[PDB]
Amino acid sequence: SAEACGYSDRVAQLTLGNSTITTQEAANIVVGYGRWPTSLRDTDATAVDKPTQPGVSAERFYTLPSVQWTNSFKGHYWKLPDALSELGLFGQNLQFHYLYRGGWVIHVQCNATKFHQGTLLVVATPEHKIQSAESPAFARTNPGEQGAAYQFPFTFEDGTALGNALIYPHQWVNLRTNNSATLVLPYVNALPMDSGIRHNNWTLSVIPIVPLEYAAGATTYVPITVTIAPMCTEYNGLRAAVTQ
Amino acid sequence: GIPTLYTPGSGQFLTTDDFQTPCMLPKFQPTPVIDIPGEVKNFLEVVQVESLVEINNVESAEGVARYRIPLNVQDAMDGQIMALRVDPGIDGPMQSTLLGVFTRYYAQWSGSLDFTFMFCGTFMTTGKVIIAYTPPGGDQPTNRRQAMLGTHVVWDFGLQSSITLVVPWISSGHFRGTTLENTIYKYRYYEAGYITMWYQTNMVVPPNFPTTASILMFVAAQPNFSLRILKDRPDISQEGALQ
Amino acid sequence: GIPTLYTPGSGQFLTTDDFQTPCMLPKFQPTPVIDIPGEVKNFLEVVQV
Amino acid sequence: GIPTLYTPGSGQFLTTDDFQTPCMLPKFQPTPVIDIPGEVKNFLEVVQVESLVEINNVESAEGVARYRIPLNVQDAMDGQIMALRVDPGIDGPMQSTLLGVFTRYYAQWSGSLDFTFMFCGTFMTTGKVIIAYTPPGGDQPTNRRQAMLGTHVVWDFGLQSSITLVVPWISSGHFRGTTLENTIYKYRYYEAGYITMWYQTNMVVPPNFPTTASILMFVAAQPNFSLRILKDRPDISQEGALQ
Amino acid sequence: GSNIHYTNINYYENAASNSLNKQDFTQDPEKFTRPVVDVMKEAAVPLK
Amino acid sequence: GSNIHYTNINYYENAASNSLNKQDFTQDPEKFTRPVVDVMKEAAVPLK
Amino acid sequence: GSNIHYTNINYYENAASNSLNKQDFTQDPEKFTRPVVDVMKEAAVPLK
Amino acid sequence: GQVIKSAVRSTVENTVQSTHSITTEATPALQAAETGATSNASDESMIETRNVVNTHGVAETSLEAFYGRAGLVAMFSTDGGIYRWYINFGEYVQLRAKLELLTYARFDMEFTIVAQVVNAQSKVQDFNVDYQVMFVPPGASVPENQDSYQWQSSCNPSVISNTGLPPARVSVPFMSSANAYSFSYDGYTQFGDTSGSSYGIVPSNYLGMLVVRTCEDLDGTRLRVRVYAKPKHVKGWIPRSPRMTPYKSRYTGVYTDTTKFCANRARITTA
Amino acid sequence: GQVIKSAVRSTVENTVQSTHSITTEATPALQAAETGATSNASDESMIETRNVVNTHGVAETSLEAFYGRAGLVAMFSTDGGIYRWYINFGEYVQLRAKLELLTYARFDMEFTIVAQVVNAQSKVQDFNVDYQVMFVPPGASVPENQDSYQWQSSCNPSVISNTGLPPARVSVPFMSSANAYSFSYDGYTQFGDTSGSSYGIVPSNYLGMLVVRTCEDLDGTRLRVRVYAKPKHVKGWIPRSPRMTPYKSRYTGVYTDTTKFCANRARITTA
Ligand SMILES: CCCCCCCCCCCCCCCCCC(=O)O
Ligand SMILES: CCCCCCCCCCCCCCCCCC(=O)O
Ligand SMILES: N[C@@H](CCC(=O)N[C@@H](CS)C(=O)NCC(=O)O)C(=O)O
Ligand SMILES: N[C@@H](CCC(=O)N[C@@H](CS)C(=O)NCC(=O)O)C(=O)O
Ligand SMILES: [K+]
Ligand SMILES: [K+]
Ligand SMILES: [K+]
Ligand SMILES: [K+]
Ligand SMILES: [K+]
Ligand SMILES: [K+]
Ligand SMILES: [K+]
Repeated sequence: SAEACGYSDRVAQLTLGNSTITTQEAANIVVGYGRWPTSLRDTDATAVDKPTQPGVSAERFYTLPSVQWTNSFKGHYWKLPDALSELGLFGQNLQFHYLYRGGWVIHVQCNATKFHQGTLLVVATPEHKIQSAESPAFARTNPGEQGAAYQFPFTFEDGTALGNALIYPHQWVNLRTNNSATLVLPYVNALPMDSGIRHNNWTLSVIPIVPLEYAAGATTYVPITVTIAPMCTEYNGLRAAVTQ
Repeated sequence: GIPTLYTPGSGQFLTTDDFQTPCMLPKFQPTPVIDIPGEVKNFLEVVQVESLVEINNVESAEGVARYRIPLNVQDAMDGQIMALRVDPGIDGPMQSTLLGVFTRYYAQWSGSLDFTFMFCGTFMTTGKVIIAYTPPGGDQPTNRRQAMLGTHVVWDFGLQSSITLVVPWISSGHFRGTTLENTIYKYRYYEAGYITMWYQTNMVVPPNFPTTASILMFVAAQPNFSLRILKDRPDISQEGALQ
Repeated sequence: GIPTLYTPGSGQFLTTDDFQTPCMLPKFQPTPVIDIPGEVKNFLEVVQV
Repeated sequence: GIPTLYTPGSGQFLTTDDFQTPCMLPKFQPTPVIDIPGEVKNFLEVVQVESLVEINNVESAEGVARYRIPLNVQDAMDGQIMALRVDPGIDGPMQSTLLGVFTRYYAQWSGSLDFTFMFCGTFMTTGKVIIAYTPPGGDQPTNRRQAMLGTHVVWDFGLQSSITLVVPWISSGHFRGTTLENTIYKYRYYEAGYITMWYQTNMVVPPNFPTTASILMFVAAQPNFSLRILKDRPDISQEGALQ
Repeated sequence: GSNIHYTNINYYENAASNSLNKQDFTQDPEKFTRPVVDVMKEAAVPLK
Repeated sequence: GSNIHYTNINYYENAASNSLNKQDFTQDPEKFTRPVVDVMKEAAVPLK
Repeated sequence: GSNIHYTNINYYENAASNSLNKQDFTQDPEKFTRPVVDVMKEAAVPLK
Repeated sequence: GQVIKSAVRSTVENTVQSTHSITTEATPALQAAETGATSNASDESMIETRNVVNTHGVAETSLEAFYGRAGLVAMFSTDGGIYRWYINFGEYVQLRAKLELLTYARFDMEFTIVAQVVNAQSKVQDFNVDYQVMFVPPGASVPENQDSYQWQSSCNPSVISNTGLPPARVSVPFMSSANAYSFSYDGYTQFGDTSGSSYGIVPSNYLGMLVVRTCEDLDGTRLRVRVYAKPKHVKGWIPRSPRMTPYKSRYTGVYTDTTKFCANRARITTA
Repeated sequence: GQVIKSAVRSTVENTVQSTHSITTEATPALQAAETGATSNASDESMIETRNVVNTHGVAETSLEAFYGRAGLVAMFSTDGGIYRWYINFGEYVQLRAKLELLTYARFDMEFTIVAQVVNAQSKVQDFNVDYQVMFVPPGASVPENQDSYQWQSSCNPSVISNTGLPPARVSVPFMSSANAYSFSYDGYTQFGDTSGSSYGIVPSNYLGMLVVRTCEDLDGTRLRVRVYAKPKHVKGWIPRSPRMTPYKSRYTGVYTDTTKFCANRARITTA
């Protein structure tokens, strides 16, 4: 028994709405800042309209297009809620409302073989700015569901040290050990709610710190897949659909 | 009026002073404190979090590659893998870590240190390495035999990918200066010693496997660690007004 | 005299300050407050109109 | 604001003032006080410790030899051996002693004094000497007969190598000035008297033995001794910046 | 270190006028150092 | 916001010397917003 | 000499800010004047 | 939904004596950084330790102790007897880098103003003059001249002092419309605009400007002013990765890419 | 393992009346300095004494009373509007000699700064100017110029005052990494080096430096500064043999040999 012996079982199942995700090579589960997603308290709220709480229609797993771990791969990132702004009813609720609040369950996938070696840092960063350019391009600050490739991994695209990104909720996908990372994230902001089309609360980054190598002749095509589920969401300020 | 006698210090502006003063908006009522995850009350909470050491700080290593300790199949025994002074506040691999940055915001430190290492070779790649902490007195150990006489851990590569070598606080005084600057202050007095890594056996791999692999190095303060005397971080500077 | 140490801000005139000060007419006795309709205590009473 | 009226003295910097002031590091937490032997709380603890008097301060005596009172086999009786003003703070043999140094850090003193002497001749060398304290009023005694009329002790050389002559506090006033400077202050008023030593019998030795021997002289404050009014020690000075 | 006895009276109306807070403690860092769902005891292996 | 504890001693003879009042509440605005003789409940029509 | 009555309130947070200590006593000097193992009474001879 | 507790402590952890351990059961040294958790190997489990009643405090690293002191935020000279300073802490890097160590923070502030007269060659003068610092909130009219009507300051708070008096000083409350200031914002300043210049700045962090003047005209000289800010009653959330590159702009965190942080050494095997 | 007690006293010892003694038993006068013990012969045993209720106090010789007053530790003039002073008390001999009377000591300190403007010929000027004294701990960057960025002093403590105001003054705690300051150290500053210049100095006694500047440039004049230090809350251990030779160097106790301390007299028999 994992609880009795004091260890974490390498298998896991994540079930939300009509979706179930499984892995047989996990490395525990991270819960950002030790906090599970929670509803907005009456004492913290300011918007007075009764909120919409979509439930299972939006709180389920959405799988984004996979990314290849190429030989020159520097890493890839996705902004939240930006990446899911046009997916399913989560996207619709995000567009039709001025205000949105919610947490996340992130599952990053990358399997190879016992003949491959490589290590990916999987980190969820609050308020992660892509500020390496004098005038950041919208295509890079809000890359959508396809996400964007890293150009400056060592400086974390924001002028800080990549090695210190561990101060943010994270896990590693070290091929010899695991093939997936799972992170539960609570809503974080200096406000009770905010606009899902003007502000990205979190940024998911998958960065190779130890390059992908393997026994000569092994499969060279190794994808990285991201599956994300909104959790405990609520929306206020209903109107027509509006995207950034 | 009550007779008073004003004293030296009157009118001075000590940046660390702590007096009560009139408020610009005496009746102002701030927004409520809401529930936000991740509250931090003391930076000791931050330095206890592991971050990567920029250990391979050599000319041939650029960017991300500087975090990787090179390991390779040997054809000789007892060889060395790496070396580093354990002092958290001096220039070098430690300066860009979380622990290093905050230590550099202070003049003195104390406490045991957590150095954790994660092997990143293939599942089939094995090996045993010894990591040693050499308390001060002399120079870094010249060979494995000398190194193993100090505090150490023997690490076996396997399912549990990482190992921790605790560099226990072993010091004459309760605190050490964070710099070892010698020309002016002669602070080399405080050197905390060295951490070295050696092949215990060898890195071994199957046919046609990569004969080189990497180890990532993490460091953090232990629960008995503290810092004293705040000072400006030497890494932050400017030569003029900012655009 | 009681030893004191004056601090930064001394002598300054902050328009929103709130101290007690000597009165020009210490023994002056104002006219009584009479009953007048329409007393307002806070301007929120006005913006709600 | 509370009406106040500031007074004379305001803004002044009295070096001996004692006010509370803002701390540069308000939240600083010092290292713990550990157990260290030899704690001292008052310098009276130090002046009560015996130290050597530089008694033979003559041209022919250099360095260590200045601590030795010369004694020799006599061929005449009642002869003198040494003399000294007992004042602990004046220039002379007493100025370099522990008692003298601290007395020179003050303007006034009071208390009995402990003058102890240790004979250092051979085990076979005998002798009896008289040590006398002459309270003030006149000049130092001219001969043994005059000296013995004052406070004194007759010392017999033997197994117990030393003797103590207590110069009891005998003064008109409760305290005396530590200097006897006359030209300006006329402090000769305070002279405490003299201590003189004479042969009571003679120093006697066996055949071919050294006919000269030495006595070491120690001095310390007694338990009823105290000092008042701190002042800068005149022996410590400088003519410019130090290298 | 800090005095066990010292005056702490507020002379002004707004809390913003008050002197610095005098708590200065630290809290268990687990929310940052070990933000995991499953407990991994020190004496056991992390993964099984 | 305002301190729950703060000194409020008057040093002068006349009330005019005192510091500012520290109440600052508001009152129901009906004397300005609804100065009418007949009550017109929110759920009913105003006139009939 | 010293007053039997005087105010001693600390206005600052750190003890380093406090005025000078007001003890000033002395202690038996034996640890310096007679640091010996065997007691040698005043009325007896020192050595036998 | 907080599953991880945060008990408070006023001293670092003690060390308890430990003995040898030869077993297949307890393996404190074996770890797995992949989990995202920092090692939990204790000193007592890695070596034989002695008892150490450790009374070292933790006060100087508290948010209050770290931030609770004044730092320069503005420095300028009047021109035509006036100067308009937009309140922001990106001009001078020291305090800026400190604040960016936190994602969100609430705090009051103590502002201290040090001013003196200087001539055209920037030589300081021993000249006492009255000066006025007026806080103009966004939306209020900013004076164009040294003698414009806005200086009447009937509503805007103003502080009038003299270069011959001690530095002026006033406290300000936590003024943001938000529930905390943000020192990192991954979003835009407005809807309908995605230009780079509108990215990474949260407008609620800007509370207005300080306009300074001498009450009357100086003859050929100017007023030099330094503004210091000291955070008080700090509450902070979400520690951030420290700045590791030089700042280049006052309003953005733009930086120059680099291939290394610390300087190089000859070899990884020589400490 | 303390076998010798240390009872406290607030007054010197009384004198009790004594009478004659003619015996072979009690011999208070016989002593033996070889034992290392100071004589224990009392006044009452050497002569016939009277009763004296002695109320003389012992306060002025306590460590607090002896050390508890200000003494000069630094004196200098700015050059280019700046001066860097390494904190050490070996420059001015008076306070130095006092401290060396103890081997180890813990104490807080009150620093008082007196400054004024002087011209090129060292003539004092009646000129009020703002000056800044910044404490730069070891490892922190020391400003090279009067207007370098380090003066922002966001972390380093600084005190800004004016030559027209009373002397500046601040208290500092017992800051050593050791459990007491050492005023005598028979050892070296580092391992692997036995050069004479590294002997007799304990690095932990050096807490950094004070850098001083005028906030703005003086025109042809300079800032003269004197720094005084006053020990407070003194705790001391192991009294030392007092300095008996002139000091020659600021960092070492080197001295010139001598054949005598006090001056000579004609003969040992003439007081
Ligand atoms: C009349 C008295 C003048 C005193 C100055 C008052 C200043 C009021 C503004 C206070 C706002 C301070 C908080 C700003 C923090 C955000 C800074 C930034 O992100 O750049
Ligand atoms: C900003 C305020 C400036 C005030 C000065 C602060 C000075 C801080 C240093 C305190 C250390 C004093 C103890 C040194 C004793 C040892 C001296 C020596 O051995 O030479
Ligand atoms: N030399 C110019 C520029 C000086 C300047 O702006 N210095 C910056 C750093 S580049 C600073 O932070 N100065 C701090 C201070 O003077 O208080 C002047 O004095 O006007
Ligand atoms: N005359 C030179 C040197 C004076 C000097 O350094 N004096 C030393 C003693 S040699 C001192 O201690 N002065 C004490 C003081 O002036 O406060 C000057 O005034 O610059
Ligand atoms: K629902
Ligand atoms: K403890
Ligand atoms: K373990
Ligand atoms: K740890
Ligand atoms: K008595
Ligand atoms: K005896
Ligand atoms: K004695």
